[PDB]
Amino acid sequence: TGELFFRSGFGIGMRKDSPWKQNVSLSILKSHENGFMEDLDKTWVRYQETLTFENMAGVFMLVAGGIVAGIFLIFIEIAYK
Amino acid sequence: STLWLLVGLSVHVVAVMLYLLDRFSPTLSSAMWFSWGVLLNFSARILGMVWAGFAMIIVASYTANLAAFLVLDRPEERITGINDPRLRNPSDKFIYATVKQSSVDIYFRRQVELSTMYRHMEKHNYESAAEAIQAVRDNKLHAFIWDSAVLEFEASQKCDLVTTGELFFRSGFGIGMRKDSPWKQNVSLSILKSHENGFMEDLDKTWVRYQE
Amino acid sequence: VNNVWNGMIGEVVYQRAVMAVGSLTINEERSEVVDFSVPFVETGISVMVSASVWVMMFVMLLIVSAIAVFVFEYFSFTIGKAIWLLWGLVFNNSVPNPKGTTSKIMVSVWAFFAVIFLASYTANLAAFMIQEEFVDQVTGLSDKKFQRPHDYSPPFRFGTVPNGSTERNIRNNYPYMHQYMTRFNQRGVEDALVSLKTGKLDAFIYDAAVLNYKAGRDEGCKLVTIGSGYIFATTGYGIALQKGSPWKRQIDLALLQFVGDGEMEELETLWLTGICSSQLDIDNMAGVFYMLAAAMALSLITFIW
Amino acid sequence: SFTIGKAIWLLWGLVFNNSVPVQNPKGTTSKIMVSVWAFFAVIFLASYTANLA
Amino acid sequence: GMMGELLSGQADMIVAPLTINNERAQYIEFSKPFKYQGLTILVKK
Ligand SMILES: *[C@@H]1O[C@H](CO)[C@@H](O)[C@H](O)[C@H]1NC(C)=O
Ligand SMILES: *[C@@H]1O[C@H](CO)[C@@H](O)[C@H](O)[C@H]1NC(C)=O
Ligand SMILES: *[C@@H]1O[C@H](CO)[C@@H](O)[C@H](O)[C@H]1NC(C)=O
Ligand SMILES: N[C@@H](CCC(=O)O)C(=O)O
Repeated sequence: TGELFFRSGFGIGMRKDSPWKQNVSLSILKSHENGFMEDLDKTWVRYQETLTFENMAGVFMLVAGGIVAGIFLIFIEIAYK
Repeated sequence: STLWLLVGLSVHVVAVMLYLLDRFSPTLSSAMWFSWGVLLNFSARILGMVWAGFAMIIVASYTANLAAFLVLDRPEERITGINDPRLRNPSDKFIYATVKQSSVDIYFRRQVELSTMYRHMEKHNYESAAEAIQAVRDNKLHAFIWDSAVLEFEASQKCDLVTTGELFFRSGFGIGMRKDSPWKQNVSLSILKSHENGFMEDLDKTWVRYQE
Repeated sequence: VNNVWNGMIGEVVYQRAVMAVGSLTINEERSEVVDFSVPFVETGISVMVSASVWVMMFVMLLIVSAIAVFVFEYFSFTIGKAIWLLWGLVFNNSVPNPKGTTSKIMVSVWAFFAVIFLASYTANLAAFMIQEEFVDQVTGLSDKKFQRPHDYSPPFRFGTVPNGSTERNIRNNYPYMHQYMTRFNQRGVEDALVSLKTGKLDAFIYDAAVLNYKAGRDEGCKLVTIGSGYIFATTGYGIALQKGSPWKRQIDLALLQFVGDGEMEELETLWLTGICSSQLDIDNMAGVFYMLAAAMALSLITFIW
Repeated sequence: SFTIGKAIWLLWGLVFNNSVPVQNPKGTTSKIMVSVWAFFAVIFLASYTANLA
Repeated sequence: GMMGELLSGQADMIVAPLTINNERAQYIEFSKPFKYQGLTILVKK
């Protein structure tokens, strides 16, 4: 649909105060500011994978049936004559 | 339009080339009158029928675009109330005014969040509503804010004017008095009884509901 | 500048202030010298610039021609001109007359089919008129034209205001782009916008929230960004703090609380207004010109015979 | 040959523009006037369709 | 779920599409976002 509400993000969860926090955050920022996230989006997500036959298909079929019926009627008239 | 003149030139060129093809094929006025009858409505006949199909497609497209021009792109001379950003941020083009020193002035001054509108209106505040209606009738004003009853009656009287859609700050009309006075309870009860029976309906029918 | 900061970061690092409220992106050097809270508005950097239907119809027309030939065999000059008459009556041009009953019935049925087809074509024209599209010249910062304007036939111009995160990121990413960009270092957003109108400049590279707002409140709606935007360095706005300041946890939790119940959406609606003709048939006229060129080529081919 | 009193039918049919065989035109002024009137009828029916919409 | 596993000590890091909000942020420390999005509705056409 159209609307887009409650905009948030995705995070890499950790413990409470832990020695692997600031380095992970800085690495995420450094990957954002160059083209690595763009390459990932290209490979995984960004990669992508009138007619006049809706209300006239049945109409065309019925027209063909009527044409066949008219041909049969022509044959009947020829036989009558 | 200009495209219409270009199409006229194109059909004239097509007629000229059809005449040349007729001359080359192993008469003049007849072909000219045939072109006159076709452009408006055997080698050259195929070209004529294809050009007739082109003309039908062109008149269909012209009908579609004229219908769009008369339906969709319609100027919005209305304001649709206070929620117009063009009046949220005013300029020297849209001139909306009111009566100086009335209820509307108090209402706009009290709300600080309408400070821009309050500063804008103070240059065009008029002495009377009759003058304001006359000025807007003389194409000097672009909008006017006032009570619904008066504006609707004026619109009914003078058909050139039209009101907007939004309706805000709903209130009533009262009868002022002094402070605590003996004439209060009875007056209020009389008003209530006149409402409940048919007297106010009769008054509205005779003075406001009628159409000139 | 030589291990010397200035501006809001300069005032925060050197303890002349405790936080910097204003608009301020997030990147590596600033995150190294100060501490940022969670982002509350997202702003990257972006760019601102000013088949078988005919076949089945032909098959049915051949069927009609065969029916007309059969009618002529049964019971005058409409043998090879049956197609001509049928396609002339398609457009009801009154081109200067059916006589057989079967021929008249077939002509009437095909006329009804042409009527419904022209009604569908009018509906298609209405749908096309409803459909409206803009034109985007640049696809991204790495567009073919942006690769080397001098190489391209027109040497178009594009610049950004220097001394910014955007300039720094472009310098770190693509040196040649910066080399060419240096010539048009127009200063200030307001002054920059004017050159875009006059045509002295062609493209503009800046934040995304700023450009969105300035396109929204533009009078006349002439300038339009490219696609969604945030086409690179998708970042947010933060509230800088001194390193180790005890306010960080409380400020983070408060900002998350505000975001989680619509107050930020209310503020965005209040302070940012995002809004959103004439006849033109250039494509149709080009198609008509191509079709008439094909028709005259066919006539020239048949000229020898 | 008989367009003195039978021109009303031709004009009325060409008002609706249903390609009804009425009479073969011969006069140049009559043909031009009929073409202009047919264009007017076409734009009138376009306006009527717009009014219906 | 994953948050219970992380808090109980059975894991040291959660690498998954985890959303940032107040109730979780009170108990664990997220990193900065690597993907910005919102919510929307899916219908069949
Ligand atoms: C994380 O970054 C800090 C920057 O202050 C640095 O001192 C530390 O060495 C980094 N982590 C590791 C494991 O090296
Ligand atoms: C009208 O006012 C008088 C006093 O002035 C009072 O006595 C009387 O009851 C009032 N009528 C009512 C309340 O209907
Ligand atoms: C700001 O930009 C001007 C113009 O290029 C430059 O002269 C100046 O050194 C810059 N200052 C800083 C602090 O980057
Ligand atoms: N708000 C951005 C603007 C970037 C720019 O002006 O180039 C910053 O301060 O980094």
